[PDB]
Amino acid sequence: MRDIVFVSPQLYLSSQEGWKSDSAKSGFIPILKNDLQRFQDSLKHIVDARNS
Amino acid sequence: MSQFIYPVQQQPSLNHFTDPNNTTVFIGGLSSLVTEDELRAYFQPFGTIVYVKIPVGKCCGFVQYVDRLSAEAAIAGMQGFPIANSRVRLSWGRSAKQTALLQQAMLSNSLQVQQQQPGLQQPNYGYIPSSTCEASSTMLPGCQILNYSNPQQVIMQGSEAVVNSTNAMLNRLEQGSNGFMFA
Amino acid sequence: DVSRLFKPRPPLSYKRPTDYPYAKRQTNPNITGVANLLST
Amino acid sequence: MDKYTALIHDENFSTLTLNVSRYPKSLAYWEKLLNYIVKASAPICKSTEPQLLKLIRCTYSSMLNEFPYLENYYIDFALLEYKLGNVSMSHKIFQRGLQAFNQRSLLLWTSYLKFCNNVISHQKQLFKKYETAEEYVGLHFFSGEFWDLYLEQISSRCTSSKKYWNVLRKILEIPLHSFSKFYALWLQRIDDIMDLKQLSQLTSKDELLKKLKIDINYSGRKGPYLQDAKKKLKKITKEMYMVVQYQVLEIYSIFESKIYINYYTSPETLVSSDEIETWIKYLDYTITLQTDSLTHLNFQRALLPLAHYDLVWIKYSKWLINSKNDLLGAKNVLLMGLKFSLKKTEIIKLLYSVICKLNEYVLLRNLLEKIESSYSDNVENVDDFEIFWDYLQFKTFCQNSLYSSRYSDSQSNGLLNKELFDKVWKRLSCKEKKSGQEILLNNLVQFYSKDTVEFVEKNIFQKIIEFGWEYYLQNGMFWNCYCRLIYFDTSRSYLDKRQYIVRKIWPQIDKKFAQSVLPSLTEFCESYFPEEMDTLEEMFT
RNA sequence: ACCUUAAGAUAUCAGAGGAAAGUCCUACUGAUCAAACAUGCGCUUCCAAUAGUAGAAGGACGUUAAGCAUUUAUCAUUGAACUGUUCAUUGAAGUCAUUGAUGCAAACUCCUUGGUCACACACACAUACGGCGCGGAAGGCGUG
Repeated sequence: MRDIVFVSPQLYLSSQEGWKSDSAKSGFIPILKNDLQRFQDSLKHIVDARNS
Repeated sequence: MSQFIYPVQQQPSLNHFTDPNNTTVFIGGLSSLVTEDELRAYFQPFGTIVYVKIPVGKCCGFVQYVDRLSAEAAIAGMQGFPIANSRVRLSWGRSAKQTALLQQAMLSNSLQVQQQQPGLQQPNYGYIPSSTCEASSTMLPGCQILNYSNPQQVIMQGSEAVVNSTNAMLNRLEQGSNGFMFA
Repeated sequence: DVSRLFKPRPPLSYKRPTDYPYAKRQTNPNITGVANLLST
Repeated sequence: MDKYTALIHDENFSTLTLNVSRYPKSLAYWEKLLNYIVKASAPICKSTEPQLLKLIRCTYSSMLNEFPYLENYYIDFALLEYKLGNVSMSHKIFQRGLQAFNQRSLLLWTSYLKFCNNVISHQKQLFKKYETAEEYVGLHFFSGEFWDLYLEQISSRCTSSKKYWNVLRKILEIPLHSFSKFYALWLQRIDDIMDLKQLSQLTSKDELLKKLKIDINYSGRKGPYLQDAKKKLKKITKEMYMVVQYQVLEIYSIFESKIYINYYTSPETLVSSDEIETWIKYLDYTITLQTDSLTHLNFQRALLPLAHYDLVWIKYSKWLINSKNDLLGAKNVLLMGLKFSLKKTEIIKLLYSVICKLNEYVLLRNLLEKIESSYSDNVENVDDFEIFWDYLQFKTFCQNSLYSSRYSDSQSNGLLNKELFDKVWKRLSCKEKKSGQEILLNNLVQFYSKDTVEFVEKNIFQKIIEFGWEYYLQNGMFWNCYCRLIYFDTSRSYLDKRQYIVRKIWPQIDKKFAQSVLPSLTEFCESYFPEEMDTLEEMFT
């Protein structure tokens, strides 16, 4: 699509590979591709807690 | 004149069988070789228990659960189950104070009037009926937020309760085999 | 009771058309000329 | 600047979408975002921006994938797609919504058929849809609306007027909430009959002649005879009404009057204890009635308010196991409840046992691998003990079945294989942070053979003794476990094991731990070593 | 608050009269036509067992029925194997149906409709058949 990409917080936090895709699957949340870096920064403290 | 009318009915006069709030279970046919501890061991896993009594020489006891669901499950599951070689017939009953009041009232044959058992004052959100506890929490729906202390106070259930249950189970399996308790 | 009486019929069933499409409808084209008749 | 780009460059869109992506399971942010995206399209028509329409469709689809039990949003999405002009995708949305409920959802079926009447316009297909719907959702307690729709459709389309009788006859026996309306329809429609021959619409001629003593071909004076037939039919209907009224009034008085909530709200909601108790009692009553369609309907209807509680999932699986004998059905129910329930511990345990029962061990191995991978292969350090304990038990079972025994007498190495011993010792290394130290020790004790006890002692108890961890050393249950491990050995003679205990084990403990180790040690001494009790109390002065 | 109007005519030809050429008219006169109403034709067709449990005409948007026989279920891009074939990916549309559709055929059940009239239970007929009881329905033709 244009200016919209699908991200999945559960698969991202589970340290898997397919946390982002352009196909509309189950458990995927729309997000702005311009703002994906801030999406990653939002989960930073929780993922660091999981890592530690 | 309309042909549809709301139904109306007569009340069944509030005895111990027709009371929906009744929780006590009257166990009859005991063999007198069973004590309060062993009877509590028999009737514990169906729910939490307020009190257990066995009148001396009356070959019958009472178990006062907290949940109506627990009492119904106990009656449905423990029926004809022989305690101390004697088969047991379960039915609904009353408390001890109510029993004494009824006995004095039928000796005086005056009124024979009963009072309904107190309710839980709905709505209650923490509790899940027919649940067991022995000894942080995000208050999410899946868990059991509140529960009853085992005798009585109210304690907030934690995640360590499953560990404590298994720990006590193994403790009483080791010691009960040696013979410090028949429970 | 405003429009409880004007209840319409159920929707009409569908039948595959047996005529020519509105785009294909035409009279006879390639009408041959009249000059050939005059000679013979 | 177009509407779609103006929306996508709006700042509020980023904040709403970030709240949604940060908190996927709240549904407040979901619903706020959906309301915003819908409202920012002031006209909804066929000419609005295709990109904006695609965005709205994808937002609705994502929310319906996140929360599968929202009937009202299924209906709203289907209606919006209907408004956009195309009905094929509306049919697809409704069918997907029905499948999400396993075809048992009264509101979805009612709205779907109400929409279907206007659109299908084919008698056979529409009536087949009605027959399919009634098989799944016809026995609902509140199913009056569906039967009203069915009866009005039959009365509007059919002209032979036999299907009307054949359907109202079935409706007469279902204990609905509004059985009175259908009984009044039956009474009026029997009261408007005008000749003997139309009584054949009711039942068969032989049945009328034999049971009710009514002769349809009775020729003569037919007025009083038809009145007699009407009186007999009304008496039969009165008896039917007696039965149905008893059933309906009992159900309403006992169970249905106490239930206040019948809709799925959100994963963040709490349901009341009284409602849980009445739901459980109502499910038990329905199971006792022994109707499979009604029981499935009532379980699926109970799943709506308390889906996230898992007690109803457990009860449904137990019923399917011990009352219908359908282990695959139980496996499917538990596998589906794994998605919904928030506890998942009891469901995972029961699912493990069930899958072991069905002799499907490849799926068991895959589930064990998945639950280990969900914790980044560090399941030995999970805060919740129950998941680790169930996983360890079943992984040990699989390891025993897969790897041949490395000890004598076919004594299968349960927890003494390097794959599982590593995890067990890694958890024991935390020593205050976890919760199952004593359970792990006590379940590691039970081996009861010469070489196996030698290995267990040397690897676990001797190593902890040399490391001198104060927590385990001062915990008397550890010493009880060690003494019990040695004393139950079937290799040592009684004198050898008594000598070993009294002269090796007890001197190894420090005297400053007496006030904490004395209870359990004395408990073991009283049970097994009454003679050595004097030595114990003398040494522990 | 918006709206106030197409105009003409009412059987037809021929003959006599009245207000050079029309023009109009005649409780004038012939012939044709049309309408209504009476009224007839040896006019033509049709009008259901009870001496029995039937039948005729028309339906079913009725069942058997998933009947018996055939036939249908996308397009583009990219990667991979392959001698056209198979698997996955992006985009585009997309009536529901496949227990459907189409072809064939049969049984069954049921609805509406009618003079269920009167006298008869009868040996007829080559000019082939008394059309020689009362009604009703529908037309054809004739007269007033």
